[PDB]
Amino acid sequence: NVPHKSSLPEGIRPGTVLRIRGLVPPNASRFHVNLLCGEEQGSDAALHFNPRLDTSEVVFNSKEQGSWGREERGPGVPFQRGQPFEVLIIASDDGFKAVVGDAQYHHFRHRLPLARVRLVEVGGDVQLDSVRIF
Repeated sequence: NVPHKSSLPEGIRPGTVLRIRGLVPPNASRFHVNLLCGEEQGSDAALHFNPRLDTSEVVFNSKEQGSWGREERGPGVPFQRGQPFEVLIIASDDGFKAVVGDAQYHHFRHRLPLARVRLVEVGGDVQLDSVRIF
């Protein structure tokens, strides 16, 4: 329904956890979690995490200067229509580790420097219960 967009006054440092709890709606096609490097339209994306129910895949990518990078795909799709979910996106010096439910899902190594991130957005077909930056 209502998407999330918030600024990060301390950015994302190693040891920062983004926790997203919500529910994939019955009619979901896809939704996204972005870690962006600016407020402006078309800012670079250090992380684009994109569960796609319509095409049965979870895509990870980065975006620089308006261009999407190399797509990575996670193993299987740990999201289903109508079902609650919990995602941790955990930053370290080496990359982002996505935890879905009770299982480590995918390790997305940094393409852009982590220190560039200063916005998080969550949107698309998703009902959010809570978005927290720890």
